[PDB]
Amino acid sequence: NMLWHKLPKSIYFRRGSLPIALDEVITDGHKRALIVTDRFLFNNGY
Amino acid sequence: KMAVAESGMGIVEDKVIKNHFASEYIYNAYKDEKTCGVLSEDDTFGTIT
Repeated sequence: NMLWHKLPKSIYFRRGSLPIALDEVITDGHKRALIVTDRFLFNNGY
Repeated sequence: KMAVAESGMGIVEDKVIKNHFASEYIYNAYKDEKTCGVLSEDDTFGTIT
């Protein structure tokens, strides 16, 4: 038997962190996108 | 025609195709070049110019 410990590659976190990390996914080559969202979070400003 | 009678030099036929070249070259390149208010905006940390 053998146990493990797996996680993602990266967890950015602090107040004011969304517009700055997203700059990292356009300095690398990425041209096209797709989004998923609930219906309550589309008629409002999120 | 009013700068030839006083000054005393120059031909009237060449000061007409020089007054039209220095008044439309200067309205074909400096038309859209922002020099008022805000120029640019980079928002990795917050700066403006």
